[PDB]
Amino acid sequence: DCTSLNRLLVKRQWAEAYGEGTNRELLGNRIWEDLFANMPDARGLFSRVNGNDIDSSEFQAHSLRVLGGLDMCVASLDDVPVLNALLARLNSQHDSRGIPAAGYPAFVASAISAVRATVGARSFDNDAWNSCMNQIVSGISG
Amino acid sequence: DCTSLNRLLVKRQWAEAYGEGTNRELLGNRIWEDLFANMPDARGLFSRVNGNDIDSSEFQAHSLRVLGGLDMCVASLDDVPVLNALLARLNSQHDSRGIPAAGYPAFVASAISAVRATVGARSFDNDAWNSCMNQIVSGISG
Amino acid sequence: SSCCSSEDRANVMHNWDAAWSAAYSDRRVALAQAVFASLFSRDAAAQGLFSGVSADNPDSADFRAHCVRVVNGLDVAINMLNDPAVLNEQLAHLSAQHQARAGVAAAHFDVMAEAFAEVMPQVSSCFSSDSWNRCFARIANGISAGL
Amino acid sequence: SSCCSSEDRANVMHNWDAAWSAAYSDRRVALAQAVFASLFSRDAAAQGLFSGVSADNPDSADFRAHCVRVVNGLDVAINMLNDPAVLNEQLAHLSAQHQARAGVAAAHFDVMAEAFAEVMPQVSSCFSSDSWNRCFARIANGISAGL
Amino acid sequence: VCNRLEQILVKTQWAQSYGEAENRAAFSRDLFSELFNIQGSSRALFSGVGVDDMNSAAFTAHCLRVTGALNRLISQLDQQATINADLAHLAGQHASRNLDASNFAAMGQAVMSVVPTHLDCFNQHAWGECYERIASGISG
Amino acid sequence: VCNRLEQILVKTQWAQSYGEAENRAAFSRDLFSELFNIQGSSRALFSGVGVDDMNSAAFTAHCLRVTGALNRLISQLDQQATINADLAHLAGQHASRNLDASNFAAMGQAVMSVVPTHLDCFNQHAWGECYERIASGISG
Amino acid sequence: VCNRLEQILVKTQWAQSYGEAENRAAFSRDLFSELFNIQGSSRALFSGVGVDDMNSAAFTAHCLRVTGALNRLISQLDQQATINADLAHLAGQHASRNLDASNFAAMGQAVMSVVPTHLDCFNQHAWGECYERIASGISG
Amino acid sequence: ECCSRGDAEVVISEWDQVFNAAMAGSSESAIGVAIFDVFFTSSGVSPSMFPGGGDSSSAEFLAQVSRVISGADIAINSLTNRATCDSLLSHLNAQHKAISGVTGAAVTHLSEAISSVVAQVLPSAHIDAWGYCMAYIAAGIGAGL
Amino acid sequence: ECCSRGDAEVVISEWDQVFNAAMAGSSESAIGVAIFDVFFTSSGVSPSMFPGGGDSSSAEFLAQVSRVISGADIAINSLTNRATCDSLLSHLNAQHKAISGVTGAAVTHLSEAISSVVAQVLPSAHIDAWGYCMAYIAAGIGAGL
Amino acid sequence: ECCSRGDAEVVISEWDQVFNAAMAGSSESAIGVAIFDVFFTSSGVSPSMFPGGGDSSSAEFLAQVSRVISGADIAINSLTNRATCDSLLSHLNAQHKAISGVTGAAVTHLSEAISSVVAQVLPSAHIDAWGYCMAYIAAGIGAGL
Ligand code: HEM
Ligand code: HEM
Ligand code: HEM
Ligand code: HEM
Ligand code: HEM
Ligand code: HEM
Ligand code: HEM
Ligand code: HEM
Ligand code: HEM
Ligand code: HEM
Ligand SMILES: [Ca+2]
Ligand SMILES: [Ca+2]
Ligand SMILES: [Ca+2]
Repeated sequence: DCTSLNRLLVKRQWAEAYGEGTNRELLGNRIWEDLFANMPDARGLFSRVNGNDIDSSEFQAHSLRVLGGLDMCVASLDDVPVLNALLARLNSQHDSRGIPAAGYPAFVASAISAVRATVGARSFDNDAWNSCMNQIVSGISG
Repeated sequence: DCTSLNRLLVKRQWAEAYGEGTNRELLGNRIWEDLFANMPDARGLFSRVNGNDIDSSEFQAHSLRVLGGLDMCVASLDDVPVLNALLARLNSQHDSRGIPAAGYPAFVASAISAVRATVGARSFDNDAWNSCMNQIVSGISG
Repeated sequence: SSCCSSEDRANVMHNWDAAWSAAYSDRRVALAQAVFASLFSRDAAAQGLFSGVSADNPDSADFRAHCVRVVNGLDVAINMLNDPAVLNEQLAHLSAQHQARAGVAAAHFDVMAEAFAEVMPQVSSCFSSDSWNRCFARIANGISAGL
Repeated sequence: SSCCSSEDRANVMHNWDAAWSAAYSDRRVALAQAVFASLFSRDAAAQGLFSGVSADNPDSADFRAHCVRVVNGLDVAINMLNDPAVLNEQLAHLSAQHQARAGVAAAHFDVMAEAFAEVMPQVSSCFSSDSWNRCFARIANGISAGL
Repeated sequence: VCNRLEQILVKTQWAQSYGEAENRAAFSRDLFSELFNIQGSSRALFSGVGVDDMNSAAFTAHCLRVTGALNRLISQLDQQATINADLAHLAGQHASRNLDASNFAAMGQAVMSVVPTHLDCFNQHAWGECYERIASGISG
Repeated sequence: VCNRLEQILVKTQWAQSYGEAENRAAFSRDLFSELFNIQGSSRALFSGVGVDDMNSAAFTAHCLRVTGALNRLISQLDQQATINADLAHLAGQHASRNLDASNFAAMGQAVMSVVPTHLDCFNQHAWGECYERIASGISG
Repeated sequence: VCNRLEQILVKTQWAQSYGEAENRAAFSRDLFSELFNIQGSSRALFSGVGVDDMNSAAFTAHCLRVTGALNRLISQLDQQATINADLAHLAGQHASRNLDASNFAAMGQAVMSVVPTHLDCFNQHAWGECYERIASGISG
Repeated sequence: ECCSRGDAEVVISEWDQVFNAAMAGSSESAIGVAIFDVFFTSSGVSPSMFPGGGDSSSAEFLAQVSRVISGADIAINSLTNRATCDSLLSHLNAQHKAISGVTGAAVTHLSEAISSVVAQVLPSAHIDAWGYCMAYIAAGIGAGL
Repeated sequence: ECCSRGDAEVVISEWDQVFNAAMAGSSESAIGVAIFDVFFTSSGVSPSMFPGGGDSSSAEFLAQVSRVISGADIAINSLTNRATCDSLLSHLNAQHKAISGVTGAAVTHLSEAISSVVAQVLPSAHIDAWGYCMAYIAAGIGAGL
Repeated sequence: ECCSRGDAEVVISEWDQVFNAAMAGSSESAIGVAIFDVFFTSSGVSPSMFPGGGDSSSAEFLAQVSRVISGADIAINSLTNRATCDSLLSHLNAQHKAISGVTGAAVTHLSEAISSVVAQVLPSAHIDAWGYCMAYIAAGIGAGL
């Protein structure tokens, strides 16, 4: 359950990890290296944004789009009506792309792993992060 | 294609990553940990230079030999006649060792990954590095 | 032609990050709502372009999420001003998303620019209007290019 | 017996790295070519040992690549002077590769030493001849050991 | 009064001044120092909280309660029904003290004399509007 | 308005803020920056002095003339007949520009947004009184 | 003249002196300063590039073109056919100016007075050889 | 000592970590409601005695929650000066003495609810320092109750 | 160059030394009257053309004196940025072109009156830097006059 | 402003990154030929008008390429002092006015060819700063053409 207190911790640690400017690209890099290492068949879904070269401008812009999508949701975790409307649009933006359902739990793991590495394991709460990330991908996957 | 401009970038970033003295050993370490993690059956090819202990003097000297071989080639990328002659000797030095052809694309990936980690992902160009590394292993493998 | 300079970008990113609520959407909704109110006041027809997100009810979840998306779009672009190679890809993306929207024209981005130029001085401490106008142009011209 | 000392190694590595072209082979070919010319001038017979790499045509690709290999061999060894456990393995390797070469004898490394001692003062700024002679011995003795 | 955008500037600049202060006790004391300097008649209203020694624990405590009150109000400026309830509570804690409008205008000037000296950016008008919002809720 | 004691605080704090500023050009520009941020309609009044680029020499010059005007007035605040003459001169340089009272209130808020951010001590009321003294002399 | 090894020292020491200079404009100006100090008759040859004020943009520009010329030549010292072509181009840009050998010897002394003062290591002879290579290409 | 200077500085530091520049001024309400939820369970006290009856949808209670967090913020931020802190505690003690049914144990239960919620939102929290410094606060607020 | 950056910095420094924290805001009037006295002598210009007729007892002239010192303060304090300074000089040039009987020589005479009075009140003044930087100011104000 | 001091410093920094201690003095030729290749495509200008006819095997063109890169190096390294830079641009402008068939558009095409090749060899390059500072250079070299 992504509880009131879960949301607070996910909000605070997301804000610290996301950060400013090019440092957002650092976060994004951890995610996709981990994701494509674990699920290298997912890389082909990103052919239009040059998923074979994650350091390219095309993929870096996509990477930063995802992080912003994620930032919208974290920022809206306390406002479920706005949250649902954001996930609905995110859901349109992912449907009929042949995205395997296993890509989502795997993305969640890569994202949580990147955040943990940015803010520090000792400060970290896997339960709160898993509960709130699942509420987000449950709205997107489908 | 390892173009004129590709060669320039590979030259410049190789020079920055290779460096001096024991710091070359750092680069070499990234490569073989990654290579032997992905292809742990390749480790047996290095029995004579103690591939089971990559931190030993025997393997460290071999590691530094490879990096120098690589440095010769990067330095000669603009001089194809000299490049071919270097790859020919490198080719003699690898034949009839039972080296699987998959060891080469895997080595290229480990090497490019180590270089990227030394010079920084944001400065990096995977296309240029893959094109020029392939011209090098195409001369060795066989 | 006046350019959004290196120093122009630092001012904008400073004004933006300092008025930014990193963890909560209330503030960025409030910023977008005053922006759209301004935009619709200058161009009463523009509002019809946003029927798909319930523009006639600015306090609805449906429109407040469109608010979050626009502000997010701007925040991402603003934060890419130090990596303009990346910024170009992102504006070409925003461009296509706005080409798919019947009625949206480059003229609307000028009204949008006036709406931000009116609202930012009211949320941003020590707001540099010149740096903003030039880097907002840099961003908005990239989105409105082709339409 | 005079030793290639910690301070001797720093001087050599400084002179070497400062005359080194990190990205291009032209310079290290030029260094090796003047070295071999010197070597062959002191020992006209030595040249016959390099028939396998077209020594009679010093401007050929075939010989210019042998030049890159020798210089590379030296650069690797010089750079290992701060990890002499590693250096020992590498010289024992160079040793065996030169044992497989009919005609090569330890006396040739003395002529080679004279050839570098003549050429380095012409490529290297502030060249420390004493530090070089002692650490070149340290390296060359390890290659010529056993032959 | 104190619209949704004016709240942003006030919340931010309250944070960069009060929320970044090295010594919240000194900051709170400076505020009542000014108020007294601005309106010497105001000082005797605080005979219950040891105003005679402004460095007393009793008076530092009062100063902290008030800047704490200021802080909890500025943070709920966007939550109209919460702050109205909280303002009405504060009004009831001041009603018996026979305060007048000059007292609240003096407090506001104290507020806006102290706050900008701990900032690089200050929006006078935004602050006047939102101080009026609070004072009007407290004065009744 | 602006009595003899209020003049002391204003003169001092003008000196410690404006008179100690590292970059008088930036300080003067910040003041008109605020004014525009406070009242966007004010900006077009300055089309004659290159307002379109606030970092132009033409516009920096204007900003310096005004803060220079502010400085020469604050220094003669105690010399009632001198400043009245000087204020009447400034009034004649503004009369043709069809300014209204909102323009002068905006300038005052700009003045009192910028000045305290360069101080440790600020007396709001003293400044309001003495800005009114100047604006009233200039507006007519 | 200027063999393959001498080129290495010159290229390196050009880089550590000219290529590491904080102020390439000053460096280039110092060079013509020396030349004039070494041969006062040389100065009037530069009446076309504002030599009268050595800190003029016009004269700093000339100085930058020349040290830029020096830089592009030293970098192509190993590419014999390229530099010969480039030297012949430079010779044609100097032929009309009726220069003599004392002018080129003075420039060389200027070159070798300025360059070592920005180094820890200097090879005089290597530099004399390779300056002669350039001057001989330019003088004809 | 019990809640030493080093204890206090950690509690203030971590309280401020919870209420950093991102979370300050937007998260107090969700924190305080969570604290009360924890408190109603452990104390068995009736929400009906509170303004708005404990109704986290009631503006009267949200403001009541706002005061409680603030008073905690104030007391905590004064932990480094114990003379000032004792006075703030005594004021709070007097305010609750005027209230029917506030017991010393319920006060302890509320102070501990603050620590436990802080630990839930800040897993690195030094729960011993919090235990020591909240018990000092709870003894001051609930003295003679 | 004529009134270099180092020249300007000295003039600004010494102008500020004259108008230090003690003297700023009380001595401008006595300075400016002294400057005009020096100026009327060297220029032969009529005090009657000035507001209050040059009467240092006249409030109209004291304010006129106040403007002149201020405009000098402004021009001087902008000596380090010559683009900004040229604009200020051009504004002053336009204002005096609107005035019957202002000559280039009288302008030079007034700029030099400022240097000489500064030297009288600040004996260490670098009269060469002042000479250079006041002539640059006088050429801007009196251009085409 | 267009190509501000901060813009210029980045362009100089990245130009120097391309021509670092390893690459300076060996890579100018391959860079310049790449720039011309890009330029011949975008401009449609004839290689025949250039020395050696655009033949990257021709020593006459390689030296021509060497001059062009140098002149760019010089102009770029002078971006921080715009008075000096304007003079260098004017000299280059005069040199190309003496040349039949150099147009303002072709000049823009060559300046942009430099940015794009720099970005190809330095992926982190700040292509906006380059765009601004190369257009300032192109306007100076191609003024009145
Ligand atoms: C929290 C989870 C995720 C978020 C917030 C997210 C966010 C986004 C956003 C904002 C876009 C841009 C939409 C547009 O403008 O077209 C996008 C595109 C896309 N995402 Fe996701 N994403 C998530 C998970 C995933 C996963 C798990 C996959 C596949 C493994 C995926 C695959 C894609 C693809 C294929 C696209 C379209 C790429 C293109 O533009 O060509 N996403 N995503
Ligand atoms: C760019 C690619 C490579 C370069 C530059 C390189 C370089 C070298 C060099 C210089 C040596 C020393 C030769 C000698 O003196 O005997 C060597 C030996 C060797 N390399 Fe490679 N190598 C490369 C790729 C690979 C790969 C992909 C493999 C296997 C996965 C491999 C396996 C070996 C083996 C088995 C030896 C002999 C080890 C021994 O001395 O016992 N190499 N290599
Ligand atoms: C800097 C300026 C702007 C930014 C950053 C921006 C950003 C965005 C974003 C992120 C979306 C969602 C795209 C999607 O999900 O397909 C969007 C949608 C849209 N935008 Fe903008 N926008 C800007 C200016 C404008 C202007 C000036 C107009 C018209 C006056 C406009 C009209 C629309 C419309 C009609 C939609 C689709 C509405 C809907 O989803 O139902 N945009 N914009
Ligand atoms: C510090 C001194 C030297 C170093 C670092 C060095 C290095 C090398 C290297 C790396 C090779 C290639 C080995 C292979 O690929 O099998 C080589 C080959 C060879 N070396 Fe040396 N060498 C040195 C001294 C000498 C001397 C003094 C001689 C004889 C005068 C010599 C004779 C040869 C010959 C004949 C070959 C094989 C030629 C060929 O490949 O056809 N070396 N050396
Ligand atoms: C408008 C902003 C104000 C705020 C936020 C504020 C806040 C407070 C607070 C928190 C208390 C302590 C209540 C308690 O917990 O017991 C208090 C008490 C008091 N306030 Fe204010 N106050 C304000 C304005 C004023 C003004 C304008 C005056 C008078 C000039 C004033 C006079 C008093 C007095 C006399 C007390 C009682 C002191 C005692 O206990 O003896 N307050 N105020
Ligand atoms: C109350 C304080 C003010 C002072 C001390 C002041 C001072 C000045 C000064 C020194 C000048 C230059 C006169 C000259 O030498 O030519 C000027 C011009 C001007 N002022 Fe003010 N001013 C004040 C208020 C205002 C206000 C409130 C506004 C409008 C919002 C305003 C609008 C203007 C305009 C439009 C000009 C003419 C610019 C031009 O030349 O085109 N001023 N002021
Ligand atoms: C040997 C090294 C020299 C180099 C690399 C060199 C380089 C240059 C360069 C690049 C130019 C500018 C051409 C252009 O783009 O318009 C130039 C012009 C000139 N050089 Fe040299 N030069 C050298 C020696 C000399 C000497 C020895 C003198 C006289 C003492 C001299 C006198 C001149 C003159 C008079 C001009 C023409 C200035 C004008 O435009 O009025 N140069 N030189
Ligand atoms: C650490 C422990 C506690 C803290 C920090 C705390 C803090 C506060 C504060 C700051 C106020 C507002 C006082 C005012 O301005 O009038 C308050 C009021 C109140 N508290 Fe507490 N409190 C604590 C424990 C308790 C407990 C344990 C109870 C119940 C058993 C309780 C019941 C109340 C009630 C009923 C009010 C008055 C509401 C009203 O009449 O407006 N408190 N408390
Ligand atoms: C360094 C030289 C000078 C400086 C810095 C200077 C400065 C000034 C300034 C700041 C003003 C006020 C402009 C305004 O606000 O309207 C002014 C006005 C005036 N100046 Fe000058 N001035 C200089 C030289 C002269 C000279 C040489 C004369 C006479 C020959 C002169 C005659 C006047 C007169 C008559 C006025 C106008 C008084 C009025 O109509 O209100 N000035 N000057
Ligand atoms: C950014 C733009 C450009 C730069 C930096 C540049 C730079 C240069 C330089 C430094 C020279 C050598 C001048 C000398 O020493 O005589 C030169 C010559 C020349 N340039 Fe350009 N140029 C540019 C654009 C162009 C364009 C667009 C064209 C053709 C349409 C062109 C055609 C030529 C030709 C034909 C010469 C003369 C070759 C000769 O007669 O020796 N340039 N340029
Ligand atoms: Ca301050
Ligand atoms: Ca300050
Ligand atoms: Ca020196």
